[PDB]
Amino acid sequence: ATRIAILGAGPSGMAQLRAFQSAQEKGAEIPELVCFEKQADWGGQWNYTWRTGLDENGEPVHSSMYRYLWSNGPKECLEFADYTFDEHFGKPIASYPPREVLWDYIKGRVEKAGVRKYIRFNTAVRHVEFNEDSQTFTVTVQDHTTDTIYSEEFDYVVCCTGHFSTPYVPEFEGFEKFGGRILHAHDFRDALEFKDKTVLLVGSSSSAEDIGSQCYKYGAKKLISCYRTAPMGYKWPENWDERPNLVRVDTENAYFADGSSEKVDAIILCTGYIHHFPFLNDDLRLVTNNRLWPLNLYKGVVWEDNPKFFYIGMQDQWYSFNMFDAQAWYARDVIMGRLPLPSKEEMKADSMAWREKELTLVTAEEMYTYQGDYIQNLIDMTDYPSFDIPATNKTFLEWKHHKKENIMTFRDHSYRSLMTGTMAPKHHTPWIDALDDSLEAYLSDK
Amino acid sequence: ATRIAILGAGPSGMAQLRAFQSAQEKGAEIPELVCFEKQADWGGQWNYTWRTGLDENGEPVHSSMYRYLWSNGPKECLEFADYTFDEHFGKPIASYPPREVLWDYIKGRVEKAGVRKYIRFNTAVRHVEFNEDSQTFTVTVQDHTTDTIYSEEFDYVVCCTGHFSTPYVPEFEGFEKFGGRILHAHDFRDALEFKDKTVLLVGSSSSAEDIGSQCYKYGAKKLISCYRTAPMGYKWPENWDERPNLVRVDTENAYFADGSSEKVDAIILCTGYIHHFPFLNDDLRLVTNNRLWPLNLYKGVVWEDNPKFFYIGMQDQWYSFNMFDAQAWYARDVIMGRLPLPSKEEMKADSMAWREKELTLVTAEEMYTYQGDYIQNLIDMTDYPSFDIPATNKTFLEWKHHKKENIMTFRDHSYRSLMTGTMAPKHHTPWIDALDDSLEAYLSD
Ligand SMILES: Cc1cc2nc3c(=O)[nH]c(=O)nc-3n(C[C@H](O)[C@H](O)[C@H](O)COP(=O)(O)OP(=O)(O)OC[C@H]3O[C@@H](n4cnc5c(N)ncnc54)[C@H](O)[C@@H]3O)c2cc1C
Ligand SMILES: Cc1cc2nc3c(=O)[nH]c(=O)nc-3n(C[C@H](O)[C@H](O)[C@H](O)COP(=O)(O)OP(=O)(O)OC[C@H]3O[C@@H](n4cnc5c(N)ncnc54)[C@H](O)[C@@H]3O)c2cc1C
Ligand SMILES: c1ccc2[nH]ccc2c1
Ligand SMILES: c1ccc2[nH]ccc2c1
Repeated sequence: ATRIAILGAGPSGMAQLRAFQSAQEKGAEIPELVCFEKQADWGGQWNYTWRTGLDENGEPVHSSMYRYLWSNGPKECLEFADYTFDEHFGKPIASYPPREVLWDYIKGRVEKAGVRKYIRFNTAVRHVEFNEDSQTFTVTVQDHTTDTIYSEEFDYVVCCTGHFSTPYVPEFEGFEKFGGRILHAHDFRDALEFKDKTVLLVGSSSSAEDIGSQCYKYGAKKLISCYRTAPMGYKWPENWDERPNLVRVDTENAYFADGSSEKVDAIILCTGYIHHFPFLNDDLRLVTNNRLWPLNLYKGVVWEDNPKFFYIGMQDQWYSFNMFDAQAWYARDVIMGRLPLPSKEEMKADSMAWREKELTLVTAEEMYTYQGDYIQNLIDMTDYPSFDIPATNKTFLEWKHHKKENIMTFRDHSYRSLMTGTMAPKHHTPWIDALDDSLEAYLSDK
Repeated sequence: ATRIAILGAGPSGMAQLRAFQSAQEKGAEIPELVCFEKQADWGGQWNYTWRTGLDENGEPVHSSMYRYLWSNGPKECLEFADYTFDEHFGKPIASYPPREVLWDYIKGRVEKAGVRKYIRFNTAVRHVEFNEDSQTFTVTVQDHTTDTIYSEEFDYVVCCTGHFSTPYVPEFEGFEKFGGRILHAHDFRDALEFKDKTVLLVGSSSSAEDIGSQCYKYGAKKLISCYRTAPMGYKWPENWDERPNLVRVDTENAYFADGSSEKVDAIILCTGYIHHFPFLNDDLRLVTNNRLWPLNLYKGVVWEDNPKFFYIGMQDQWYSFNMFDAQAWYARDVIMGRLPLPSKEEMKADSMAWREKELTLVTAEEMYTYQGDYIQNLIDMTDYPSFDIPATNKTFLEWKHHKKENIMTFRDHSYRSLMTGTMAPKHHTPWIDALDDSLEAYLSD
């Protein structure tokens, strides 16, 4: 024999391969593995590129990640269950490591497992089609090294292409006339471009705060945040304004709902992403807004309309890397026959339950607990090692309390590994002054 | 019973529709037409949007066009033989009109034609595939208005998706560490953004020349061109430099081959585009660098491996809009069976002859005169109205002399139309001071 196509080699696609290898390393017969990645290296979001818009082959630039990015939450909340920070580094480090430091930690585990062989890099997925007679999928790809398009036959397909890469970009009145830059969070790369400039941040996602925060750090003159969705109510610095939603812009001025206006040099639209799958027709294609429980996914992973097709990591992400492992392990066992699937209507009833519960959620605390609960459910069914989920939630809660205390100093705080119990030290340099992005400057004493 | 798929509603797609409508107006029965267009409106490149990268539906932003873009060549060189400037504006207008004015003009023709009803907008072509058993093409699209993906069958397909939209974006050493803006020409929109800024223009194409001019016109402090090809031999302003090829950048500075160094605010890569067709497999896919004569295109339009698949406007462009018409009218008459196709073996040899001629071309005048000759060959076969192609060539030569004279005032020149003989009036404002982009400003006094 059986062949499995794996779509993308970010954390999810890496988790999937790692799952099969781990089973194989325990003495199990695994199917043939082929993983298509469109970039030249693995990492998905984590593989930083200066590029924006379209890449060197004309494929949409995937990564939304920017210079000076640090761990969004505590590292202790993403720590792998089968690979620790103590293992990888040998020395206890601070709670929010920068992009390069985390990437290296993600690379350590995946290189150790030796799954790089299975990946065909620089190869973009064009189309995935199911053949009712064959009961197998056809996968058409464009290899950019030889500039040829070829297709192979597989028994199962696992889609790990993400859903934070194809921006939702709304239009406001008069954008046509605006004299400054307009970009989505997805295009944002470098805070230095906005040095001594006034930036308007539109929308209220997690990135809105952090992109805004990076701009403040690197010498922005003014930041203005506006959104219609419920105000977050933080402790913003002296030069950071919070306004009601945007109605209009003109050549150099932004207009808001209260009737007020201001001069702005650049507009950043932190307005989210869409679930986009150009390689799939409607029979296989997941359509959903970003949320904790999308429909048509049995156990959050199995495409109900075709059980031999799988999605990894398509849920909104409070948890990340631990969720993808739990999912990949489950999917793995489903492919292998270790876990039988229920009837279609039974899968749907199960899904309906998960949704009915998702609709009840109001607080931040209910939401991670719910995702915690989901991951727990997946882990109970496989040989994947369990981990302290309630304590991981508690750490999440503590991190959200620090954000509300002070939005500029939350990255200086420290947390305890739930893998080892070792308390992370305080970093040598406070966040606001730690201008050097690098791993080398992170792993040392200056 | 015969059904045609037209991919794209830029000038080419507009031309293709118009060519069929023109046959119908004459009395002929025409096949069923369906046009797919991923944008919300027609005009292709000429449809301006503030957006860059990906569009509202997450499709790649197609238009490479920027604010304050005016016609690159004489409008007389791009006039429709069947729909003149005199007929559309009802009056004489200058020779180098702003994008909006030209866009209003190309929409004019198709509005009059009434061909809008064949187009399905906000629809992106996903895949085109030919069926051996059926001898038909299966065309799969994504309708972004309905969020549905569907397919329909067509007997012929005409690809008009363009080839100046998917960027060739080379990387340079230090790009990852450079503290300023790096964009491709494809993303350039507003030259005001670069006011009082030092801008590096990398590469040598026709937009390099213009993009730099817009940045100069709108108040850049300094501009640097760097390229690998032969000297352009243009007289640039005092704040405009020429350097050899870029080698590396650091955080603030750019470095060149000769050992020179310069502080730059923004790097705009005017490095070109690739023929990119994600919706086709290798059986149908056109593979080629940007040139006047690509292979596997009989009469430059008929795809030699599958004669029922056509390509419009896929050559490099000296002539533009009336070349598309000529291709479109030819491709129309082939579809309707007015023009029979020779052996696959005989098609190859005709294409290799045009190709061997292509390789002997050195001068600019040899390059457009080649293309003039190619159009002449096309229009001789169809009822597309004859027009003075040698006199068009002479207008290109004039334009070229005007560029060589002063690169910053060539747009102030005037030309006789080769359709109506109308002498284009000198514009109310010289280009360098004509800061207002709009049609309304361009048409007033
Ligand atoms: C701005 C930002 C900041 C973030 N910060 C954090 C953080 O601090 N901590 C945390 O835990 N998580 C963070 N995340 C969440 C992030 O989604 C996960 O960390 C993780 O990257 C998700 O992995 P994934 O494999 O599911 O998708 P992705 O990381 O997006 O990777 C998907 C992969 O699929 C590939 N692909 C897509 N389309 C194709 C195609 N057609 N053909 C071939 N390959 C394709 C891509 O190249 C990519 O490698 C952040 C996300 C964003 C957008
Ligand atoms: C920056 C720039 C400036 C230029 N200036 C001039 C000038 O001054 N004078 C001149 O004569 N020429 C100019 N050109 C040349 C230009 O190629 C022509 O003017 C003309 O626009 C080409 O027409 P076209 O229809 O063949 O391609 P396009 O104008 O690019 O039209 C292609 C159409 O196909 C659509 N499309 C693409 N893919 C899909 C898909 N997947 N599904 C559905 N629809 C799709 C696009 O949305 C678009 O509408 C310029 C080109 C550029 C890039
Ligand atoms: C979207 C944007 C930023 C993010 N950080 C962590 C998850 C995530 C999702
Ligand atoms: C690419 C860029 C600019 C251009 N002007 C005329 C043709 C053309 C092609």
